[PDB]
Amino acid sequence: RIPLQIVRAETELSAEEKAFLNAVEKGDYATVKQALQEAE
Amino acid sequence: RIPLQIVRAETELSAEEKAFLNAVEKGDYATVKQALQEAEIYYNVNINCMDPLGRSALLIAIENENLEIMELLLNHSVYVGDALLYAIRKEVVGAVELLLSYQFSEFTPDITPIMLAAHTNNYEIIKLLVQKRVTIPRPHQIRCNCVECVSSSEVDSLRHSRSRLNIYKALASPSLIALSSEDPILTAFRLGWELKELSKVENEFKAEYEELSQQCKLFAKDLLDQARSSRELEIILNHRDDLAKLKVAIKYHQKEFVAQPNCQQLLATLWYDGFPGWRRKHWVVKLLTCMTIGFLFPMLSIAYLISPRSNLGLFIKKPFIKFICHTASYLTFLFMLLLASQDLHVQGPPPTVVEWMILPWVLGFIWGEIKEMWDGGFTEYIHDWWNLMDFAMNSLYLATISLKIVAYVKYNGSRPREEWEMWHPTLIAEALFAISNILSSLRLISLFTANSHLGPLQISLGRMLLDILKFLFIYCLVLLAFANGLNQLYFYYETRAIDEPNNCKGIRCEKQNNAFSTLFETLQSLFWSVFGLLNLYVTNVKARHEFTEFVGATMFGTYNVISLVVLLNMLIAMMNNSYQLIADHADIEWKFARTKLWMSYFDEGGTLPPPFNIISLIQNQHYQEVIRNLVKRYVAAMIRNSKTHEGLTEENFKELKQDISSFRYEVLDLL
Ligand SMILES: CC(C)CCC[C@@H](C)[C@H]1CC[C@H]2[C@@H]3CC=C4C[C@@H](OC(=O)CCC(=O)O)CC[C@]4(C)[C@H]3CC[C@]12C
Ligand SMILES: [Ca+2]
Ligand SMILES: [Zn+2]
Repeated sequence: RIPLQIVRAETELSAEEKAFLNAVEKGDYATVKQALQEAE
Repeated sequence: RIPLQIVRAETELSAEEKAFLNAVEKGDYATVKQALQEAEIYYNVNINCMDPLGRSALLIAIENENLEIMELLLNHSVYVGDALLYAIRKEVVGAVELLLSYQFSEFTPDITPIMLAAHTNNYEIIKLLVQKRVTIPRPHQIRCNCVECVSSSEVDSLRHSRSRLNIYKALASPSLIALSSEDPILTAFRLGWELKELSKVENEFKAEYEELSQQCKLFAKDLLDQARSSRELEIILNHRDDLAKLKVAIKYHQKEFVAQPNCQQLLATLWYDGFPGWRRKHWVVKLLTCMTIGFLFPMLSIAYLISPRSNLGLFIKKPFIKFICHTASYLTFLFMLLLASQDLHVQGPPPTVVEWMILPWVLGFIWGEIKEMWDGGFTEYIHDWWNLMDFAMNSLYLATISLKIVAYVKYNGSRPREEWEMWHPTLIAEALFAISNILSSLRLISLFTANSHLGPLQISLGRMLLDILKFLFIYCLVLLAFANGLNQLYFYYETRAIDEPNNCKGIRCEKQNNAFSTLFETLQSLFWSVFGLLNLYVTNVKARHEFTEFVGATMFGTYNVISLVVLLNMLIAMMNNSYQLIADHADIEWKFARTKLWMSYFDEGGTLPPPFNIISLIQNQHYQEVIRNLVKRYVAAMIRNSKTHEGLTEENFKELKQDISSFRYEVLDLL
């Protein structure tokens, strides 16, 4: 068997942070604006 | 009339059930949810049922990327099996993530999600699958003979071969090498070599292993292409576990990696070490500098012999100067061989002044060949394919020397050559010397590689000689056959040499005779018939056997028609077809061959041309950083190129149609 991993590891995103980028991808202006004013 | 029916009948769907699947197809969330909550109560609609075209509701939602109906069906606990693989092949990251978070199949049973992701070559999905600890089983050896492999071959050879092919297609994924690999370049090199070997072994599955090897080579080439500075280039080329990775690439025959423009530029600026501005010079001054260095090879050689630490001693250690010195020494050797042909009745004479000069270059050539043998080894020596004729030259020179010494010791007198023996040692020695002269003078074909306008031409000759070798078998079979027939007819009328007008027998006489009397002479005659040097009256006998004459003449005519009209034009057509297949990659192959010739001069061994040759974790860490930047750049570049190529099918149109229809039922519901 060959083990598989990430030999060049990077910094993963959190759940709310992935949700923010996914909201940017689908174009929900209300969710993106709400996330921005909540992050501020 | 032909009746039509369904010979392989299946289970039809009911009206409400077809309505449910049609509502799934148009994306009416309200209707689908209402049907689900009604089925939970009444048990009238089967949620896991099939369609006329092979799919179920979850499959339709996955292929239509409608994540909200897909998660509704997941929350209602529909059948799940192989829908994960369907989302993997569909390349929908939301479907993949949701099915990871939780009969008939068009996939083989060996298909694992990591393997199907590696087939799809989608970096995102492969990385999300690699985030979980997931394993691919190791393929065995190419020629493994263990009990498990022989049992799997005997039980079901189709599934065994499909499984091995499936494993190797999974492993040859550029994304799966970009991740999960300590050294992607070396991994691609070894994988390409292994896929080439499996292509050679598995005859039936040849093209797919060839294209996988080509894909690995292209991945390595593009990974080298993504470099953006000369330091990163030299860290890649100088990594070892100089130019260690370049030598590995040459060993694994990665012509695409070797023929990279940046690698060729670095090799060029190592090759022109002494001259920094050879790239921008005129033809006349280049020729003048080349002749100026070439006329000073003994001065540079004796400078190296006397004092290596000087302006002239280390001047020959530069690669271009070393190449010019070797070429000039070898050309002077050929000039002396030409001079050697310019009393002749002495039996076993002493060597003349020209042969006394030739002898140290002969010794130096033999010493250089055996030194290359002892230094490089065995496989590297036999792999070159020029060392075969080099060995032939050395053997013929040694035989000439031995026969000359034997003749000089055994014979003393001065007898004219008209009454010498036919197997005289002097005659044998001179024949061998002339053959070695021809071999020495055609050894110069190897120097066409270093030239810009002759290298691809030499590559084209080396690729069409294979088809000439293929044609030679058929031609020699025809030659042997017609020689046998003509012998069987004509060997009754063999005449002695005395009966001839000038006591000459054979096709090399003024009047050609006995062309088909013996098998050797028949082979010679039917060989010389190709070039027209065999006259027509060699098919004649002294007796009046006109039928015998006519059958012999039509045998000769049939041989001429088969050879000159059919076979020769076949050879012309074959090489013309073969040349077009080589003209595309001739540049890459020439650059690879010229790189090999350049690296042959980078070593300190073999510096002196004949006859003068007889007289450390920071490297790993820097390499890892450079490869990490290369992998990031390559993934970005192949994502951009995936978003620049055609890539679009009717999947996209039905995706937009699904979005429009789902929205349509949404606003018809809200209003
Ligand atoms: C074939 C006719 C003209 C009779 C002459 C025979 C030889 C005297 C010729 C034939 C092949 C020639 C060679 C063909 C190609 C080259 C490469 C050439 O190098 C380059 O192309 C320069 C650029 C570089 O090396 O980077 C140097 C001369 C040399 C060895 C030539 C030297 C002279 C040779 C041996
Ligand atoms: Ca050699
Ligand atoms: Zn095995």
